[PDB]
Amino acid sequence: MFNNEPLEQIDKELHDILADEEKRQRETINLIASENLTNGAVRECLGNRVSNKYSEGYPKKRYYGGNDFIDKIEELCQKRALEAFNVSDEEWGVNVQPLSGSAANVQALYALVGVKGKIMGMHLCSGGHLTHGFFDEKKKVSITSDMFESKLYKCNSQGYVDLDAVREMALSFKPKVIICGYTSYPRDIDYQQFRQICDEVNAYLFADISHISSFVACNILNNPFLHADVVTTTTHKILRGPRSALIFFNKKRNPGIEQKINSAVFPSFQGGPHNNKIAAVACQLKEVHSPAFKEYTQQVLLNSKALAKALISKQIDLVTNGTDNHLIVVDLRKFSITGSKLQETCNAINVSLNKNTIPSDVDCVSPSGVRIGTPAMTTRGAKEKDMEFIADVLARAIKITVDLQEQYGKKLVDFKKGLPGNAQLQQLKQEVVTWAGALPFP
Amino acid sequence: MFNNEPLEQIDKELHDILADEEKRQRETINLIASENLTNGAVRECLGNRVSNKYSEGYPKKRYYGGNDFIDKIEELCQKRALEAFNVSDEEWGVNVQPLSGSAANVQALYALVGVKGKIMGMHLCSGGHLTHGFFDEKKKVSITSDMFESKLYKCNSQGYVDLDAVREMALSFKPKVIICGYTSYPRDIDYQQFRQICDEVNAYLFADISHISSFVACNILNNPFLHADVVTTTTHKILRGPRSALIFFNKKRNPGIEQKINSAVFPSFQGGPHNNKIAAVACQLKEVHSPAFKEYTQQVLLNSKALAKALISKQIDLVTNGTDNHLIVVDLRKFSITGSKLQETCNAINVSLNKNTIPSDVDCVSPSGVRIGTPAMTTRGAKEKDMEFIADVLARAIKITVDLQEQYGKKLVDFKKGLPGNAQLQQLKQEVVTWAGALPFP
Ligand SMILES: Cc1[nH]nc2c1[C@](c1cc(F)cc(N3CCC(CCC(=O)O)CC3)c1)(C(C)C)C(C#N)=C(N)O2
Ligand SMILES: Cc1[nH]nc2c1[C@](c1cc(F)cc(N3CCC(CCC(=O)O)CC3)c1)(C(C)C)C(C#N)=C(N)O2
Ligand SMILES: Cc1ncc(COP(=O)(O)O)c(CNCC(=O)O)c1O
Ligand SMILES: Cc1ncc(COP(=O)(O)O)c(CNCC(=O)O)c1O
Ligand SMILES: [Cl-]
Repeated sequence: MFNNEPLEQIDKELHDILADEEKRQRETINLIASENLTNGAVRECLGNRVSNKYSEGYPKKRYYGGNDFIDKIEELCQKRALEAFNVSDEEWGVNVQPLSGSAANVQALYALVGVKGKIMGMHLCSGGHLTHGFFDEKKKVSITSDMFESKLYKCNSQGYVDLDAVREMALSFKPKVIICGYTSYPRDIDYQQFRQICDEVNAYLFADISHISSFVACNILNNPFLHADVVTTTTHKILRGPRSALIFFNKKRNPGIEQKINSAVFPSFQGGPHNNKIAAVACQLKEVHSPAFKEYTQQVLLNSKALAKALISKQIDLVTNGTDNHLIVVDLRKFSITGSKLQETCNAINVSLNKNTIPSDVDCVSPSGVRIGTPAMTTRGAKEKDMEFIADVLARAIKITVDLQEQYGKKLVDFKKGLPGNAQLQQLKQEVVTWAGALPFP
Repeated sequence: MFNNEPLEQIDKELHDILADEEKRQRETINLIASENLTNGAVRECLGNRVSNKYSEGYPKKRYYGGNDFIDKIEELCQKRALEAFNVSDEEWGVNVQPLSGSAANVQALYALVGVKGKIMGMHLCSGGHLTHGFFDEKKKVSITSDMFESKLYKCNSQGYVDLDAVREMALSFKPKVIICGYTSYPRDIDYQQFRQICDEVNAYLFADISHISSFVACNILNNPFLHADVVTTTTHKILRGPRSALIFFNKKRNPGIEQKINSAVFPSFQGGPHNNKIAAVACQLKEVHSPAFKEYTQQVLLNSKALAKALISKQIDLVTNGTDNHLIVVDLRKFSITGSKLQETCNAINVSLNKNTIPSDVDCVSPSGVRIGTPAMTTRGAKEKDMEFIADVLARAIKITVDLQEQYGKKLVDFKKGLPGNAQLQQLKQEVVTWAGALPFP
């Protein structure tokens, strides 16, 4: 008693929008630092009937039976996850059930400190995530600032984490957890100095490595696993998995953390896991551990350095004047345009990026930069020499944005009226589409 | 720079477990009340490249651009959801971003009451969900009992909601929310009498209709939308959608609820939505509104009534002695076997069901029943006539479970040793497989 007609027939309306979406992804220079493109195998897992199964609890200790094949999948994912990040299953544990990055972090934090517990994280405006305690005078914006007592540390006026301030804060504030690893931080993290600070005050070290997961995995950047009690990571960004998350916990530094984290995920916060996700995460974690994927990750950094260099060559300023990873933050103050305006301009030429705060921005209202990253375009096959063209297109959008602002004014709603029909944008869009539409597409 | 070899090639190990899972689904009598089988269209959406896109925020008010086609999908889903549940988009709103039922409920509750807020729900042992405030003497098991102050109301000795007890509790406890709609409740709900008690104390009315959603949509059961301030539902049980959830909120009764709920979902709790889910939910919410799906739903009730009847004909006792919906709870006290033992026995014959508490069970340690339901098998094409066979197989499993307990004793570890090799189980397994394997399978 069901309709098994294909998507095209069953729902032509939805199917057109999805074919349109696919064409827009195919014809876009995607510079969203947090985005990537999943291969066919990962997407086959996500559409697999394994998502029909309710399997609350953990492998073996399920509430229901009929979960023998689901237990192998979930155990195969855990194993492949510990292998990928070069950790011993005797020393480290992993929970593979969190539905996404934000859930993973709220659950893990709750395990460690509970309700009313004290946490420290980087401010959102300085490159921290919402789930690192974000609030503002007017509201406890994140649940992590409300169900916990959070305090927030800032980067210095050059974009770097200020460890002297972290200590000043940790000593007086006395948190049970300090969060490092960030959403728009263009440099590597000194986890050892974090570990040193946490020991001093008795707090846990929480490393959220969602943006830099592949680099840690492939030993191209510092290893938080040497110093951290907990590591969380999304699986959908540079790692190139599905939309999901992983929580890692250091059993040796903290026996009985295994039970706190697993119970926090279920039954404290979640119900039934999403086994299609777990299958998909398994499939990608095998690719992660090949030598092929290390080649890819290295290309991400090569492309990002080259992109950094070419933008500097065209006199564009970058936060910290460079990058040690996949992402760059462009400081747009010298052109007197906001990041929102350039985001719209770039949207009109099929260039995907996001507006992003810089150290000088007091508020998160009207951010003065944009963030770009290379994982997506590196997946689509761009090499070092391709970065001069992206740098060229970005330079040309900044110039056009400046022209349009002069003509139409500095109000965002007035600015946008200039965008449609603009001859240079149409020319530039066309140039973007021709280069983008040609690149390999999974 | 990626590997596009198909799943079989890329990962043969995983592909075999998944093909084994599919074989086990096809050769199982699935009586899990909360499970169903998604069609090919829903599973095409789930594997769509739309999950590559980060689209934090809500349609139009997005944080990034490039979200034109994602905005159409998310607006199409919202529209189709309001249509399906016969609500006016002027009077009701819907959030389509919650990743699953439990997330949906924690976010909705938080919107309404905040941290430390007071809530009331059905106890887990009496058929409530974990996210309805479940705790026990030893621990606050759900975050809903910890981040909130919860109190729990029990059903009476016959398994009915005791409204006189809800008022006894609501008047002294003074909660800000009262939760109704349940996980293993075999009867319909008097929402009007709940709306009467909530008005009396000034609490909100929260209806979690995850298990009975299709009935509510098709006007086969009472309509909580006439009385409730908030309605939540999962999309993957009787509704037959993907794994996701919907939060509905009553603008008319509570202006300013819209912002509270949307802000609770993001950015309080979640990050980026999962657009493959949203697409899939859209795809199914179209099927839901057809007269065909109302036929399916009606059949679920016909099968459940017939199943109830046939088990009573074989002298098996049901909690409340019957059912008004898709599910039955079987009381196993007269056979002196636990639900856990019958769940193992049934797993051995490819019968999927779960252990479930009954009113007499003081604790959750030894549940004295099993819960069964018909949506899955009704999807696979079973009619009223076929329920005698299911009832026969379940009676035969109960008998075998009684035999095995006599021989090996009442310890579960001992009981299980009797299971492998048992001739009648192998015989009954084979009967189940032969009938199950034949049935239509999406
Ligand atoms: C959307 C989002 N999520 N997490 C982020 C962001 C980032 C961001 C950029 C931006 F321009 C604005 C914002 N917000 C501004 C304040 C918002 C508060 C909304 C509310 O009060 O409900 C929360 C999101 C957040 C980008 C990576 C997209 C950000 C920055 N800068 C940082 N650090 O992290
Ligand atoms: C697994 C689960 N989730 N939500 C449920 C259940 C049900 C359930 C059945 C059952 F036999 C046991 C349980 N639990 C017993 C207590 C458990 C506490 C675990 C902990 O201490 O962390 C949580 C799950 C929960 C079934 C529908 C499967 C249940 C019942 N009875 C009710 N009412 O709702
Ligand atoms: C450090 C960090 N942690 C957690 C998350 C949450 O992921 P979910 O969206 O899966 O909840 C993000 C995503 N940040 C968005 C971006 O950088 O574009 C992140 O950057
Ligand atoms: C009434 C109710 N609400 C919320 C949920 C949570 O759904 P997720 O598993 O998607 O978090 C359930 C799960 N029902 C479990 C069962 O009956 O088998 C439920 O029964
Ligand atoms: Cl999914």
